[PDB]
Amino acid sequence: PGRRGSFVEMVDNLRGKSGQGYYVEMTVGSPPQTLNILVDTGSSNFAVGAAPHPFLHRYYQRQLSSTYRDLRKGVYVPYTQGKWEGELGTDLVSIPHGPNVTVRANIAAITESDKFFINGSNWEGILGLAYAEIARPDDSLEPFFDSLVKQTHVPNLFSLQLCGAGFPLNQSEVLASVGGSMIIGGIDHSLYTGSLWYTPIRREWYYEVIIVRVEINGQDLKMDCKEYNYDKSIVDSGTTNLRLPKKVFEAAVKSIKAASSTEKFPDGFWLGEQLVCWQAGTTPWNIFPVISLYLMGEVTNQSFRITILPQQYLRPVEDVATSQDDCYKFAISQSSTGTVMGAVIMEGFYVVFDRARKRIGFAVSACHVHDEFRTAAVEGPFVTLDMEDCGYN
Ligand SMILES: CC[C@H](C)Nc1cc(C(=O)N[C@@H](Cc2ccccc2)[C@H](O)[C@H]2CCCN2)cc(S(C)(=O)=O)n1
Repeated sequence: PGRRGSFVEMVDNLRGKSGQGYYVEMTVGSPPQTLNILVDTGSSNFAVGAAPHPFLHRYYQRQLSSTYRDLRKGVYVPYTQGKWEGELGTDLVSIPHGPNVTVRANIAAITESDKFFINGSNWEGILGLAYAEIARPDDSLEPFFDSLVKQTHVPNLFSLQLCGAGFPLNQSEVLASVGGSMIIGGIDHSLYTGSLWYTPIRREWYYEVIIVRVEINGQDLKMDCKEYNYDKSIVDSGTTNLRLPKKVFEAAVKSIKAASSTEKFPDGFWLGEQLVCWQAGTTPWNIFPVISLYLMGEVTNQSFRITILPQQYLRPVEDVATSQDDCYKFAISQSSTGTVMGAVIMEGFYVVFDRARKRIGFAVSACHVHDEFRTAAVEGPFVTLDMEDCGYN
């Protein structure tokens, strides 16, 4: 049967890109103050710029909102890159291209920050969509999505389609382009092809999952599966790269280098620091391998796999001389805090955060970048034993 899209109001409500973030328009306060907010499934605080900053064109003005409530408490939030400090409060919030509801939510008014805001990113705040366990200052600060579900009839689920262009976008092109969809309270069947396969959410803090096998061009990386989830594996729209635990990163890059060995790349490229360029239209996608991550299934002893292409893990960037060449950075990097399935991997898939059923669904995205010979894939089932042992304690 033909797939129908039943959430037209929310389709195409995101803008942005993997390197700077995907954001949604929101309003806060009375009268409403419009702000662009980065969608982050890897944190749990809703926070907005609330004081002048060289990189902000607008910010939340609490003194102009008649519905503002002061919680008289400070908050500090550190991330992998950047940190900020602010003042807690509550106010009415709406999502113009979202459900037609207004809710009262906790808002951290950012007063000081370091390496958080990004010049020309067009966003002024962050929407932490994960669970209260990781909220700052503590788990008593109800996150936005928990408030939304508690105060309305919106189902306890959201889904994300992050759309990478496959080429660089400047600030003006980002403003004029659709970056994807955040469907609040449902699944839009126009956003994916094939079937949705679900992995259990291991624990409700981050969106934690369990990886049970890793392949590079079908070749098993052959590590003990606990290594892939050391000390956790999470799905994170607020991180650019696919981040892997140090030992896994070292094995994966050795395997990716071996598969792409018909061309030699500098160490700076593999460390994700240096771009590489090819003459216009000549990027040799076929020399780079596909990467498959097998995820624990919902059925006992069953797994499924998601497969990404180099069009996902090679992030388009502009040249140092803005030439006609096609340039990229390697968007796989090391981590000391476990695996992070970041925006570059999410760009291949439609991802369903089914909080109600404690599971995350993946399907091939209708907007993923590919070539005439290969596409991203979500396939299953595979018989996989002792998958619970892949989880790190
Ligand atoms: C998608 C666009 C953002 C700007 N790119 C990022 C953000 C972070 C980060 O700390 N994300 C934060 C959120 C954030 C967004 C924008 C700016 C700063 C931080 C997120 O909450 C993480 C922290 C730990 C678990 N989830 C890390 C990386 S990395 C390591 O790939 O270089 N890339």
